[PDB]
Amino acid sequence: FVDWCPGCGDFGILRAEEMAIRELGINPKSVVIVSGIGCSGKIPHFMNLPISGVHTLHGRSIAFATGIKLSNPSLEVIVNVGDGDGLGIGMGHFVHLGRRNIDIAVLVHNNGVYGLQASPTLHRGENIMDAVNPLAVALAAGYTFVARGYAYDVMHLKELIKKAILHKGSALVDILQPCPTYRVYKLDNVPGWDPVVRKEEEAQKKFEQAIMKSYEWGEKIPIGIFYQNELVPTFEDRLTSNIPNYREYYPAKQQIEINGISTTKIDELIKAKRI
Amino acid sequence: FVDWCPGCGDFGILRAEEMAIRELGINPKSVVIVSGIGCSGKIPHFMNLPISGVHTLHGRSIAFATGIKLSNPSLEVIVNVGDGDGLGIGMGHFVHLGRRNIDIAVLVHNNGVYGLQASPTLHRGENIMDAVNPLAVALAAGYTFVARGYAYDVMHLKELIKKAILHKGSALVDILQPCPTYRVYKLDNVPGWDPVVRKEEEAQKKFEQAIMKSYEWGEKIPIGIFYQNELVPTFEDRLTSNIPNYREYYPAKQQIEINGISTTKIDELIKAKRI
Amino acid sequence: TRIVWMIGGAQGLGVDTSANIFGNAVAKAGYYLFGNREYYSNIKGRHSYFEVVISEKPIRSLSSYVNILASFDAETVFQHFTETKEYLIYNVEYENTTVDLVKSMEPEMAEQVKEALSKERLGFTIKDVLEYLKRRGVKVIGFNYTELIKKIADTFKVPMSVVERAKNMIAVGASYGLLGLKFDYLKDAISSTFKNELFIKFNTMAAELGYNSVPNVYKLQEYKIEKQRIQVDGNTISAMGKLAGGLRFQSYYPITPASDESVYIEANQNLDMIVEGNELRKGGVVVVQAEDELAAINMAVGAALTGVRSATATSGPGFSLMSEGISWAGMNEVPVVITYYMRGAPATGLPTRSGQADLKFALNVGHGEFPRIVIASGDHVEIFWDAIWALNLAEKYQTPVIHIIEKTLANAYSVFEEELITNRPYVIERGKIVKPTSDYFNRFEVTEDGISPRVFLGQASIFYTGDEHNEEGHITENSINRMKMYEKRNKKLETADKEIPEEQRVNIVGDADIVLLTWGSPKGAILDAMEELSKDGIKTMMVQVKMFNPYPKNLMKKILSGKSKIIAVENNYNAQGAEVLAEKTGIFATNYILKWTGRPITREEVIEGIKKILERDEKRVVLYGGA
Amino acid sequence: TRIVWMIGGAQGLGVDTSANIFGNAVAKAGYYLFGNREYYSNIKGRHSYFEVVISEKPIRSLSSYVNILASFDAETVFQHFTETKEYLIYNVEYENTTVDLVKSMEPEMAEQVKEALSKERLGFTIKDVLEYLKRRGVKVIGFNYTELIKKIADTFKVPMSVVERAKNMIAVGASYGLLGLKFDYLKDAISSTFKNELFIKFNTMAAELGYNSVPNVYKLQEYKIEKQRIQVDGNTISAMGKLAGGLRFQSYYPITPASDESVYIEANQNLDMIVEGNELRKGGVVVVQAEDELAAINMAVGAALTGVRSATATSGPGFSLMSEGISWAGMNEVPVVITYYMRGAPATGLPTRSGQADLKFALNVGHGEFPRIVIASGDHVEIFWDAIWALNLAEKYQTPVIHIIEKTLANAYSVFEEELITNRPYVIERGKIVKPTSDYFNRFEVTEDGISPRVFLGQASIFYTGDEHNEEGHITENSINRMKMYEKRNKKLETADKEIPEEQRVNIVGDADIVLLTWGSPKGAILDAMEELSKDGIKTMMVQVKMFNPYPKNLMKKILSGKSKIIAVENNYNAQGAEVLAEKTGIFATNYILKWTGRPITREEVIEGIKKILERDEKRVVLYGGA
Ligand SMILES: Cc1ncc(C[n+]2csc(CCOP(=O)(O)OP(=O)(O)O)c2C)c(N)n1
Ligand SMILES: Cc1ncc(C[n+]2csc(CCOP(=O)(O)OP(=O)(O)O)c2C)c(N)n1
Ligand code: SF4
Ligand code: SF4
Ligand SMILES: [Mg+2]
Ligand SMILES: [Mg+2]
Repeated sequence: FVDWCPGCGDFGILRAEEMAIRELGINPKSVVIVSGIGCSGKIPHFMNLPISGVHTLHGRSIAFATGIKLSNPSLEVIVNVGDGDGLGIGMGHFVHLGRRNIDIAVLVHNNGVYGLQASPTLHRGENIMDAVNPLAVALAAGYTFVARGYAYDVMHLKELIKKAILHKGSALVDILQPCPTYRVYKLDNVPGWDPVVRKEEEAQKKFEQAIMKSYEWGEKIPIGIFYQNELVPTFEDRLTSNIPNYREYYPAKQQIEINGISTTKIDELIKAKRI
Repeated sequence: FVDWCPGCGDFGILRAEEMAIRELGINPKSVVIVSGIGCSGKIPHFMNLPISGVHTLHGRSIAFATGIKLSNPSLEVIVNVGDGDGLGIGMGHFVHLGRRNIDIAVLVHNNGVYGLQASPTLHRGENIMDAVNPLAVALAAGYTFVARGYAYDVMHLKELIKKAILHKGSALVDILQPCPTYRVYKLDNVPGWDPVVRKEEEAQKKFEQAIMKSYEWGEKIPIGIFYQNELVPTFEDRLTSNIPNYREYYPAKQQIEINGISTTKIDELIKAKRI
Repeated sequence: TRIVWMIGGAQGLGVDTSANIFGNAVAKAGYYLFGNREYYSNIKGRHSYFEVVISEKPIRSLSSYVNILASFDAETVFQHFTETKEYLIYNVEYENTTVDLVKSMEPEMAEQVKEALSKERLGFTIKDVLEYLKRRGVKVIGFNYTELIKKIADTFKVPMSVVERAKNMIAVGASYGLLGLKFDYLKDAISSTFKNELFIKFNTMAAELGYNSVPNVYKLQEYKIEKQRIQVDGNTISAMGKLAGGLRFQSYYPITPASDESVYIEANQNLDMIVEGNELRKGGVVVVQAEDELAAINMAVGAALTGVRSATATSGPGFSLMSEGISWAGMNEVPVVITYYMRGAPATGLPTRSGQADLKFALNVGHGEFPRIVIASGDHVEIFWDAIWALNLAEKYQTPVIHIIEKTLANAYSVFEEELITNRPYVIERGKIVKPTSDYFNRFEVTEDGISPRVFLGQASIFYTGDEHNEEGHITENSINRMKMYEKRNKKLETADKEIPEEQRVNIVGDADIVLLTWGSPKGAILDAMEELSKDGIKTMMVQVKMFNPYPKNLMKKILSGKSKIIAVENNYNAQGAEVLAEKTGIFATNYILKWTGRPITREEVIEGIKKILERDEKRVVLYGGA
Repeated sequence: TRIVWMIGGAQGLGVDTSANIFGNAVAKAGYYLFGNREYYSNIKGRHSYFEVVISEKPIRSLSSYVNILASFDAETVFQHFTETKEYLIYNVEYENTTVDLVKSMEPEMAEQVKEALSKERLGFTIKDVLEYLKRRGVKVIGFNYTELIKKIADTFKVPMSVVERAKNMIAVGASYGLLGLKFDYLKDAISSTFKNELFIKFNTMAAELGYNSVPNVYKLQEYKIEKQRIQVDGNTISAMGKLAGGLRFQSYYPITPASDESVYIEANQNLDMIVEGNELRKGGVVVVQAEDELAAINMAVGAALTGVRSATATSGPGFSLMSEGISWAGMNEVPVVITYYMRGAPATGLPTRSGQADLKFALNVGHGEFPRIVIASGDHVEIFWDAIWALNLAEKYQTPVIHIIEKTLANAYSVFEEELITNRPYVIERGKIVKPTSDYFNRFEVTEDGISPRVFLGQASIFYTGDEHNEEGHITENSINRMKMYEKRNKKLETADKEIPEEQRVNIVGDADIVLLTWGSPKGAILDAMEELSKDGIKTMMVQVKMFNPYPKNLMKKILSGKSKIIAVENNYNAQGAEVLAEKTGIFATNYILKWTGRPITREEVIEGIKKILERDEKRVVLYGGA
C-alpha cells in the first residue's frame, strides 16, 4: 500500500525518478535506491521496475551507499533522503561524500518538517533554530554537481535527476516539496548561464557563481544546475591508482573461494615476517 | 607534565587563549574550556589560571558546551577542538551550533593530521580525500562571527580570541598550526575592510564578501575577521522570549528543593487532567 | 463490571479523539478506564484502533476480546471481528465489500481474514463477517451513515463534506447508548473537546442520532466520585514526575514514543515554584531539540556538570546512539537520567509498537564497567514516582540512571485517583554536594563508599576527562591510580546495593507456589489474571522486578526458594528478565509466557498461558493476539 | 631457559626499534620470543618500555620480573628498578639525579618511587636505587654514554648530535653481550633494519662498544631452527587471517589499537589470487578511512549487501558508536565482522592500555534480540584462525560477528613456527547463497533453521529495511508476520548452537579439581603458571572460553561438575566471563584473580594468585604490577 497522505509531493519525485531510470536504459536490476527514515524513506518500496531498495537508518544512507558503490561500482546507486534525515542527523556524512566525489546521486526531499517537528530547512520564526542552504553546504563540501529541482515541475525534475546520475561524481539535487499535514525560475532559461567547468582555470569562477546564485531567494527562486565539474577525479579514479584492475575486478566480482578453499595467497605476507 | 612534542604550535594557542581570558578581566572561575580528543584535546589541563576543563569525547565538544552554556549562561564557554575532532567526527554538531547562534567561541586547531593519518583539512595528493574550507562551512552554517588566525602571530591571535568571546553569538576562529612529527596577511591592514554588519539591509553584502574572501588562497592568505553580525538573536535571546526570567533565574541558579522537599508545583498540570 | 469497547478507523479521521470523548463521558459517569491506541508508522490512511476498558473499579489491563466494536468503515470490521463478543456497530454501505477491495489493509491481514472466514466456509464480504458474528451470539447493529450525515447537513444547511467526520460521533453515540448512561455526559465531553461552536453542534446531533437509535442493553448506573480522579498517559506522567523531581534541562531528538514527553515539558516549561521565605517564583525548564541523539545525550550530560538536574528521552535506535555518551557520564560520574521508551526492535523495528527486548543492552550499555542504575516502571503510577526516584538516584550515586518505560504504557492512558501521585511528599535527595573551601577543587576524591563530593562548574576550578584520571581530574595512566579510581566508581554500585532496600526494588503480590516472574507493563494483566484464577482455585503470586541494577538478589533467593513453578512473563523472545535472575542467583524459570509482536499482553493471554502450563507443562507459551 | 629483558626510554627516541633489533638478533640465534610494548597516550617525551622474554622453547607470557634492565636515562631506572632481578645497565651521568628532576614522570609514579625507597631508608637518587638493587644481589653496570657517543662521533667525524640515538644500541649491545650470543646476529639485525649506510655503521659501532664492555654471563648457546619461524603482532595477524578468509572491503576510523590493522591491509591491498583454471590474478581489497565510526560500520554493512566479505575494526569508544549499525545488520541479517580491539575503558579510558571490560556489552550490543556471534582470541595463533572463522560464521548465519582481540595481544608480538598458520587449509564457507531464478527475489524466506537463502545486489530485485518486514523485505507491522520473522532471525542462534561443536568453543588443558576459568589474553600466563605449579605438586586445569555466543553451556556443565575451586581469571572488575557462565548454567566461580590496570596479567601474578587462594581462600585477588 502506497501509504502517504493525499496532497504529499513525494508522488512527483517517485514519478520523476522512475522516468529518469527508464529513459537512461540502465538495467533496473543494477539500480539500488538507498533511502533514509521518514515518509521520504518508504519510496523504493512503491516503485514499478525491478530496482532494489535499501531502507536504512536515519541519516545513514550516504554511508551505506558508499559501501555498496565502492564494492560494486557497476551498480547505479541513488540516495533519497528526507531533510531531517540528511542535513540533520546525517550532516557529517553529507559533507564527507563531497570530498570523496564518489559516483552517486543524492536527492533531498525538502518538505520543511519531521513528517513521520521543525526540520533543519525550516526558516526562523513561523521554530527556535535557523535554516541551512543545502546547496551552499554542498558547494563548500566539494560536491561536483549541485542542483535545485522542484517537485511539481515533474518534467524538469526528471531531467535534473538524469544529468545527476550521468554526472561523473557526487551529485546533489535539493528538491522543493510541500507537506499538506505538517513563483520560481530556470537557469536553463537564462542566456548567460553555463555552470559546466570545461577546463581547470575555469573552476574557481564557476564555483563562486554557483555559491552566489545559490543564495538568491527574493521570490526570484532559481532551479536547475548551479555547478558541474567533471574534471575532479572520482573516488573510484583514486582507487584505480592504488588498485590497477579495480574497474575490471572490483571487490563484488572477485572469486575468493574454489570448492571452499581460499584463492587468496598470503605467502609473501608471511615470508616477509620470517626469522 | 605538558607532554606535546617540541616544535608543536599548540603552545602558541594556549599562550594566546590564556592572554585573552586575562585581558578581558573575566573571573576565571566562570570560564569552562571544553576540548576534544587528540593532542589538541589535552589543553586546559596545562593552563595557569583557575579555569575549569571539560575534556570530552571525540567530536562531541560542541554538544557538551551547549548543555553547559544553556544551563548556566553566566559561564563563559570556549570550545577547543582539533581538525579530525570537529570537522571530521563532529561536523554535524559544528553546523548546528551555527543555526542556534549560542554565545560560545569555537577554536579549531588546524594541524592537518590525526596527531595522537590524514585529517579533513589535508589537501588532495601530497591522501585519497579532499580538504574542507572550515570558514565557508561555518558561513553557510550560519556562524555569526568567522575568523582565521595563525598560531605564530600570537599577539594577533590573542585579539581574535578576544573579539570572538565578546561576539554576542557563535564564533569560529580557524587557527593555522604546523605539526613537526606528522607568507600570510591581515584584513586589519586592508583599507576597504569592514566585516561588521551594522544594519539588516547590509547583511547579504557582508556575507557574500566573507564567503569569497574565505576562498582566497594563492599565497595571499588572509587572517583576521571575515564576518560579524550581532543583529542575529542568540539562542539565549530566543529562550528569553519563551522563558521571561531565563537571564535572572537560569536552570543552574534555581532552588529546586528546601529541606529535601520539591519547590516545584505541578498542581495546575495535574488539575488540567481531572475528570 | 469490566466492559471493553473498541473504535477504529483510518488514521487522520480523528478517531483517536472520538475515543477520548467516549472515555471522557464514561469517566464522568463514575467509571474507571484503561485505554490503548494502536497505529501504524504512517500518518494517513492505515487502520488505527482504540480499546477502552470500562469498570466501576480501577482497571489495570487490556483484554483479548471486545464487548462492543464500533465501526463506520469496512476495514475496522475485518480487523476486529474475531475479537468481537456482544455488539457490532457497523455501516451497511459496506455490506458487499470484499476483503480484496480494502486497499489500505496489509496483505498479510487480508490473508488472515480470509483464512478465518474459510475455516467455517464463509466468503470474504462484510455480510459474511456478519454471519460469522451471528454464529457466536453477537448482535449486529447496522447504520446507513450516509443517510444520517445527510440529515445533519440538511439541518445545518451545509454540504455533506463539512460534516463527514461525524460518522465518528454516530458510532460513539450508539456505543454509549448501549451502555445506558445519560446523554448529558456525552454532550458535555463534546462541548469540552472541540472549540468552534459549529463543530460542537453537528457532532452533538450525530451522537444524539446514534444514541437514540439503540436500546439500553448494559443498564449501567452512575457512580459518585468521592476522591478527585485524573486521566493521563505514560508520557505525560513521566514529564510530571521529572518536573516534580526538579528537572530543569532536557534535550531530545524526535522519535515517536518519546517526542510527546519533551513537547509537553516545553508547552509547560515556565513552572510555579514556592521558594525561600515562601515566595511564588517562576522557573523555566530549558528544552532543546537536538540535531541527533549523540548531541542529545551530550547536551544533557554537560548541563548536569552545572548542577542542573538534566535528562533526555529516547527510544531504541536513539538509545544505541547514546551509548558512548553514557559511557562518558559513567567515567566522569555525571548524574543524568535517560528515559528509555522501549519500542519494537531491532533497528527501526516497529516504531509505533512496544517491546521489552533491550533490557540487557540497557544493563550493559557502552564500554567499560561503571554503575548503570536501571529501573523499569510497571504501570502509570509507578512511572510518576520512578521518574523522581531516577533523578535522586542519579545525584546520590553520581552516575547515569536508565528509566525504562515501554511504549505500551506511554501511549496507554488510565483513569485513577489523583492522590496516588499527590499524597506522598516529593522528596529531592541531592547526595554528596559540598561548598568548595578554595579556588581549586578535587572532583574525584577516593572515599570508602565510592562517592566523591561534588561541586558545580562555576563554584571552583574542576576538571573532567574521558581518560582515566586522578582525584584532581587530570589524565593519569598510573597503574595504582587506575586500580583505585576504577574500583572507586564501581564501588558506588555496592554502596547503592547496601543503601537501597531490596523491598523497594520489586513488588510482591500474593504468596503461593506458582510464581509469575515479570517486570514492566505485564504487571497489570497479571494482577487482573491472578484474581480470575483465584476464583477457579488456582493460587499464584506475582514477583515484579522494578530495579534490575543493583539487582535485589538476596530477596529474590529468599522468595523464589522452594517454588515449584516460576513462570517468566515478558515481551521478548529470550526472557531477558529471567536471564538476569539466573545470572545473579542461579535460579532458572521453569516456564515462559512470551510476546514479541509489539502489542500488550492481555489479561486473558496470561490466564490461558498459565492454564496451558499447569495442564500440560508447556515450556514456552508464545502469544500473538492484537491487530 | 626463560630470560626476561626490558629496555625503556622517552617516546620518540626510537627505543621500540631498539627492542625489535635486540629481539631479532636473539631470534636468529634460535630463541623464541614473547614481546610487549607499553606506551602513554602521548607522542613524545613520556616513558615507554619494551619487555622481551627469551626462551629455547615457545614462550606464551610476560613476567613480573626483569633479569636484565637496559637503560640510558634516569626515568627508566626509576620506573623498573623494583622489577629488576639480575643486571642493570645504566648511565652514570644520572647517578645524582633525584626523582623530582624527572619532569616527564607522572607525580603518582614519583610518589611511589619515593615510597619504595623510604620503605628501606634510602633517598631518591639514582645512586640510592643502585644500593636498593645491590641489597638484592643485582649487578649494576654503569656506562659513561656521553664519552662513548663522543668516541663514535670522533670516528665518523660528525658532531655528537647526529649519533646521539646510538645510546640505544650501546644498551642493546651490552644486554646482548651478557647473554653470550655471537655479535654477527646483532650486526645483521642492524644492517637489516636501518636503510642508510651511515646509520648502519655508527649504530653497529655502538652495539660493539656495549657488547665488548661486558662479560658473557648467561652463556647461551645457539640452536638450530628446524622449521620456518615468524615474528608477528596481533594486528598484523588479524589482517593476515581476514585476507586469507577472503576479506575485500574494510572501513575504519583511526583509533590507536586498530588503525595498524587497516594500514597494513591497505599497504598490501593488491593480493595474489589463484583463480579458476589455476590463473594468477591480482585482486584489490578496498580500504576506506571513514569520517566516523557510524560511517565505518554502515559502509561495511552496505558493502556486504553486494556479496563482498566485509569487516571493520575499532575499539571501545568506536564500538559504542557502532551499536546502531550492528542492530541494523542484525535485523537485515547482514554478514559483517567487527574486530573489537578491547582497550582500557570506560570512555577514552586508557587509549594505549588493555582491558576485558566490554564483554557483556559486546554480547548485548544494540537494541532488539538478534544473533550476535561473539568470539575472543586467547593468543596470537588463535587470532589468525579466529579471523577466518569469524568471516565464515558471518556468512553461514548471516549476522554480525564480533571478534574480540585485546589490545595487549595487538601490541604484543611473538616468534612461533610458521606452520601454525599454514599447515591447515584456509576454508571458506559462504552459507546459503543461491542463484535467483527470476527478476524478483524474496530475501527473507522463513525456513525451519532460521537461515534464508541469500542473493547479492545486482542479481535480482531485493529489499532491505530497518523496519520489521515480510519475506519480500517490505515494511510489515502484521502481528503474525512479526511473530514469525522475529523468531526466524533468533532461531539462527539455535541452529548455530546445534551446528558448532561445543569443543571448538573452549580450550581445555589438564584435568584437575582446581579450574582456572578464563577467556582471552590470560590464556598464556595461565598455561605457563600451570607447569610451575605442577612442579610444586599443585594440580590445575584451564578452561578457556573462545565463543561466548552461542555459549558452550552443556560442555561447561559437564566439565565444571563437581569441581571444588573455579577461579575466574580476567582483566576486569566484575569477572564478566564468569557472569555469563553463571547466567547460562547457574555455576558460580568460587574465587577470582582480577586485573583492571590495563597491563597484561603475568605468569607470576597467576602463580601467586592461585597460592593466595589455596593457602587462605582469598575471594578476590586484585593484581596491579606493571609501570
Ligand atoms: C536513530 C534514529 N533516531 C530517530 C528516529 C525516529 N524518526 C523516524 S522518522 C522521523 C521523522 C524523520 O523526518 P525526515 O527525515 O524529515 O523525513 P520525512 O518524514 O519528513 O520524509 C524520526 C524523528 C529513528 N528511526 N532513528
Ligand atoms: C569515538 C572515538 N573515536 C576514535 C577515537 C581515537 N582517537 C583519539 S585521538 C585521535 C586523533 C585525533 O585527531 P585530531 O582531532 O585531529 O586531534 P590532534 O591530535 O591532531 O590535535 C583518534 C583517531 C576516540 N578516542 N574516540
Ligand atoms: S506526513 Fe507530510 S510528508 Fe509524511 S506523508 Fe503525510 S504529507 Fe507526505
Ligand atoms: S603529534 Fe603533532 S600535534 Fe600531537 S603533539 Fe606531537 S606535534 Fe603537536
Ligand atoms: Mg523530510
Ligand atoms: Mg588536529
